Amino acid sequence: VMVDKLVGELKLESKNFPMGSNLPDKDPVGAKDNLFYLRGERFRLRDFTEAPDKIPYKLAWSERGYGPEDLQVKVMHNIYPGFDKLSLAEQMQVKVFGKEIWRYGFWDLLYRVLSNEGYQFMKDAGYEANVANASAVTQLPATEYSDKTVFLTLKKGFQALPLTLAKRF
Amino acid sequence: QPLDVAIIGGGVSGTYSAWRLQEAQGDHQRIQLFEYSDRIGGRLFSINLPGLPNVVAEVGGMRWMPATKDNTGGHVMVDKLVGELKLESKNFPMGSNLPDKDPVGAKDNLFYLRGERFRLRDFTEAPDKIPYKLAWSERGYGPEDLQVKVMHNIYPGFDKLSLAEQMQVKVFGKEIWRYGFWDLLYRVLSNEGYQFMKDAGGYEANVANASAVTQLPATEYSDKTVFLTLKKGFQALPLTLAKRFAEVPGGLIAGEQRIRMNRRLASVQFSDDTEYPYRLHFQATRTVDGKTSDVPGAEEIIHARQVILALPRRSLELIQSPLFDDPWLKENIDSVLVQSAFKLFLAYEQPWWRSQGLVAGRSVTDLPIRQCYYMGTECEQDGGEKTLNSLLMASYNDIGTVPFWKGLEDGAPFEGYQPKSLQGRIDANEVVPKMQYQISEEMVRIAQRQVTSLHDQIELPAPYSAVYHAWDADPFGGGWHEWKANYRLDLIIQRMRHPVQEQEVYIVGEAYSYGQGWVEGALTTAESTLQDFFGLPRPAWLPEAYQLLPAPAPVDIDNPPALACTDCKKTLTEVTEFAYTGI
Amino acid sequence: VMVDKLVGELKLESKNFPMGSNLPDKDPVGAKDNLFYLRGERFRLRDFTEAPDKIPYKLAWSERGYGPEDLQVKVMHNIYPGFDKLSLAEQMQVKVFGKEIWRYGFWDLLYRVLSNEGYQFMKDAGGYEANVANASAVTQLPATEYSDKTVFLTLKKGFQALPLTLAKRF
Amino acid sequence: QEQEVYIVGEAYSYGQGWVEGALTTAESTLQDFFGLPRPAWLPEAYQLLPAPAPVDIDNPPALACTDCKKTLTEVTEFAYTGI
Ligand SMILES: Cc1cc2nc3c(=O)[nH]c(=O)nc-3n(C[C@H](O)[C@H](O)[C@H](O)COP(=O)(O)OP(=O)(O)OC[C@H]3O[C@@H](n4cnc5c(N)ncnc54)[C@H](O)[C@@H]3O)c2cc1C
Ligand SMILES: Cc1cc2nc3c(=O)[nH]c(=O)nc-3n(C[C@H](O)[C@H](O)[C@H](O)COP(=O)(O)OP(=O)(O)OC[C@H]3O[C@@H](n4cnc5c(N)ncnc54)[C@H](O)[C@@H]3O)c2cc1C
Repeated sequence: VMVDKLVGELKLESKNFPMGSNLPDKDPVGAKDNLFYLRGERFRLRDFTEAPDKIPYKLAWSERGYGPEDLQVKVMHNIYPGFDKLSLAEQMQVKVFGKEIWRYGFWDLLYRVLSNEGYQFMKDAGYEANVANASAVTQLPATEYSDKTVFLTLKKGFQALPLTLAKRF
Repeated sequence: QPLDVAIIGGGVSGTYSAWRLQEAQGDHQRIQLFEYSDRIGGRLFSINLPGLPNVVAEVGGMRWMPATKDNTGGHVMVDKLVGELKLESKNFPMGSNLPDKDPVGAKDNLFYLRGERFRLRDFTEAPDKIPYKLAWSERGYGPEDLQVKVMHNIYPGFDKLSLAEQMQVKVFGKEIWRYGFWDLLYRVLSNEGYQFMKDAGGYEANVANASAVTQLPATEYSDKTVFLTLKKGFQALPLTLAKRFAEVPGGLIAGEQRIRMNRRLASVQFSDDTEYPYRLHFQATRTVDGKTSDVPGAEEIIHARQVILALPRRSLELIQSPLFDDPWLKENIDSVLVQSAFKLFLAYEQPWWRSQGLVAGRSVTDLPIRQCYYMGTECEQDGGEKTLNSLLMASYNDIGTVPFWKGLEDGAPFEGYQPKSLQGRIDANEVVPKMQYQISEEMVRIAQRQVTSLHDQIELPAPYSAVYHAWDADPFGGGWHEWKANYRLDLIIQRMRHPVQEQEVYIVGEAYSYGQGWVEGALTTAESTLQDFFGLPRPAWLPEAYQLLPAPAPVDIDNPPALACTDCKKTLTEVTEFAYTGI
Repeated sequence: VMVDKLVGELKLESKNFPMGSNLPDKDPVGAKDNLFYLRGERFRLRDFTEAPDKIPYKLAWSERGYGPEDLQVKVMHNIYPGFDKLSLAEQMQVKVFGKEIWRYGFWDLLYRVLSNEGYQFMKDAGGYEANVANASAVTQLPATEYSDKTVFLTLKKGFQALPLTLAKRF
Repeated sequence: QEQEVYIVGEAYSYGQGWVEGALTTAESTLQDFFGLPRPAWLPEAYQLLPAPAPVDIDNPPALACTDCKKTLTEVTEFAYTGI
């Protein structure tokens, strides 16, 4: 809100920072037709669901047939249904296999609820870093990376907000 | 009364330094070694887990390459002082001696990468089972074997060149030492064959991008390579030294004041005493159960003629001194990459691995354990207990930070369980050793969980004892050091013995040796300093044959004369036969 | 012993029990060639080691290449190296997964020391069929009495001969 | 132990499912309670029925791993077969 409305008062211009194809406009293929090149095998984002045989990760039967962004949400609910819709206050009291979830690094969790071939997977296909074991209460509902969510960019470049903040100062 | 020399840091480097000196120039000068902690040996650490009193769990150093008969090759320094100080040495096995007839060695040792299980033999026996898209050319070489194919592919014989000649070898129009290690391999290997070697070979997640001139002839770690660890555990050497130091008859100072422990150097300063331009302001340091913290007390100051710093990179970085301002020493303390080291030991009443035709060596996996080593069974040891108690070593990953071996360091502590073999001999509060780090009820459970999987098992017998340790804490901030790239190790290997000439300060340690991550590296750096800058001679136990340090190439690597090749008629022939192996 | 020595003092006729084949004279198949017909796939005793592909039981990797006996022996050395190289008293004092081995029912141990597929296997391939006993494992585990090299004997006049000869003698 | 009724058979023997069971039970029952000698044909070595463990094994003394140097070799060599 702060960024959308501040750009508001500062009357700086906005563009829709595009994450997918709007072509065709009959049926945009979003990013479905966007590329993936892991374990010396090429496929697409559509292949994850449309042709899970094409994915060269020996993941379990329970994990087969989900894109990685969709698999994060499976893990979350598996852990607890609704985490995303909880308040931080509440999300801190949530516990997994005994410990509160914020006592888990983001991978000291994944390697307990996913297969190692799901663990290695998500990694290769997040920024390898991704979280380098960031608290799991922050890094688990990181399911806004989608092309389904919206994103706006400054036309004059994002650096125009702090510059325009300096000048008006 | 003031000190002529102050060998600061009680590492294998320090302990060797003070010894020879007092031995020779000790009635002639006031020599004193200064230790941070309650323990000599430094990285060399040797605990005996309860129930395994004859299965040393070397947390730090473990083995050493035996000397060759020409004595110019092998960990010559280590392997002659192990005789001189007279210390017991057993073979460090990497393979299985059984079957006596046709010893499989490490061939049968396990691999679990990308959720598929094979063995070292399945490389040269059935590559079909490697679940990596290695290109035709590369398909059929073992991790070790591959590295050598690449090496050769570069400048045939790279392993045969002296450091001097090696440095001058360019590849694709660049000095080999200008490339890192991976940066190189991601131009000679398929991106799978790259990934593949990054998942198996030598250490682990380590093999960090380091000067290719150090890390390309790093194939030594094979199952044909002989190796020995001290019976008493590697810490034995830098203690017999620490003892032997204070045990020299001819001395100005008696043995009781010679080895001053629980003394951490915080400031080296230029005094006014033109004879002791070194005001060392130490601080009191107390060690409770491996965790040494500071006693605010008073910064005790002792006057020194010279201070032989036997410290690795952080250890140094931790002293406040105008000496580190020297522009060279400012930018040549970053010549080496700090890389952390973790390690888990688990004690079992049964070596369940034997039931599965694995004896000694390691097994590799895409699981966080990444590595695992089978050590030995107490009763297999020469005049050991009559127990089937045994030791599995692991957590031998090796990475920057926030990995998965620091992600389970918290919760509740593992107490373990009194084995039948230690009933009324030791208490369940005393089974799991209290170390600097206390392995948790959680880290044990996950480790075991993972170990099970690795070995394709349903459930293994729970361990009774378990210790975790790390070298990611100051005063080390890292296990072993590896030379960075676009650096001239050849020169720095020489000039870190005396960073500043005018000033009589000498830094010794593996941290700036050719033998980085080796005890040889720390002995060599010390010895070649004693000889050049303290005029100590070659002792009787060291051959002259063994060149201590390697030939520094000229500073003029600008367009030097081309290296006149030798027996290509041989070289190229060994290079071609070596490629018939993989076909 | 008692049978081998009683049939001695009773001077009764002994003959070999061939749990296998004697041909060819040079290098006998022993059993090896003997038939199996599990899970609608036919195979032979050899095809366990020679040709594991052919075994229709999806056993784990560590479990492939043994016969049902051989497998049992692995498991037993797993439970405790040289468990068969003990006395009964010593065997009652061996603990696995916290419990004395003799508090486990056979199967109830296998499932925790073997794959289900390996479990089923051994339950679909044993000596006395339907070994089903969940019997004190301390007795039924070291049953390494079933092979093509394990020497067996019978009585020419049949095993009923032993009781009768005693009854006669009596 | 008050009565004079004795039970022999394969059922309550270490030799269950075998004859030897029947023969071993009976003999010891005779050698012990019927005062019979040991047949000159039945060798002293052969222990008929196995000996029991103490009736308290709640905290058993650790078995003396006499020879592992031998045992662990074979256990290993046994594994190398199934590779
Ligand atoms: C995990 C691991 C495995 C290894 N395995 C092997 C192996 O198998 N074979 C082999 O040959 N080598 C091995 N090595 C290498 C071996 O540990 C080194 O050769 C050796 O321990 C380093 O000696 P050093 O003198 O360079 O310093 P260290 O041994 O690190 O000694 C440094 C000393 O400085 C002291 N110190 C720190 N700060 C201060 C201060 N302010 N004042 C005073 N003292 C201070 C410390 O307390 C310590 O005693 C291994 C190393 C690691 C980390
Ligand atoms: C299918 C099968 C295969 C076997 N294979 C082998 C083998 O290969 N090798 C081997 O060594 N052993 C084998 N055995 C076991 C072996 O036959 C027995 O262990 C042996 O017969 C034991 O004799 P016993 O006296 O203990 O009991 P039994 O043979 O049962 O003797 C009991 C006797 O008492 C009689 N009886 C029972 N109740 C009464 C009553 N109320 N009044 C009077 N008489 C009564 C019975 O009719 C019988 O005559 C096998 C058993 C079976 C069933």
